[PDB]
Amino acid sequence: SEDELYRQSLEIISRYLREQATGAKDTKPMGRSGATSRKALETLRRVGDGVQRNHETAFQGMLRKLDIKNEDDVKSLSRVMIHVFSDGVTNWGRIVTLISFGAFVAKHLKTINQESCIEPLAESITDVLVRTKRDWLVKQRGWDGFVEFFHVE
Ligand SMILES: CCc1sc2ncnc(O[C@H](Cc3ccccc3)C(=O)O)c2c1-c1ccc(O)c(Cl)c1C
Repeated sequence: SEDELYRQSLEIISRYLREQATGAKDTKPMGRSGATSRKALETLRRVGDGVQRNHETAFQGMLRKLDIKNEDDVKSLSRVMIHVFSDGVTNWGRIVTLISFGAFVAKHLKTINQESCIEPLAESITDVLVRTKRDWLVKQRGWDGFVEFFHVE
């Protein structure tokens, strides 16, 4: 390990996807750099819930096409996310879209009773994000950049 950006990202994304899936806002110390992580999760809830509601029909359309029923379908989803997300341009708009669609897929995994796929989905989203966009995330100040961009405080 010794990759704080990856650790901080996995924690924010895992927590968001897990609470969207179940409705429960999980309690833990938020590791290192907790204030920023906390503000990032709060922001992600606001903006991510907005994306899912505003683009519900697009998201439902994509989910139907992907035909997700198991961990096998989640691995094939990560390859889709690399082509769609990584080949396209880089900004917080697309990063929130990616994470938001993750949360939408996580809600579906719970309703089809395959909630053991949620934590792997989270890891796969984090890996796509941090592995393909590392130098952009570092230049924008990571999750401090996120919080600053939405002018929250
Ligand atoms: C695997 C699906 C992914 S991962 C990802 N990561 C970042 N952006 C995405 O889409 C946006 C465009 C967008 C903004 C808001 C709602 C839906 C679309 C973009 O490419 O800029 C996507 C998409 C995606 C692409 C095309 C689509 O029709 C749908 Cl429904 C989605 C969910």
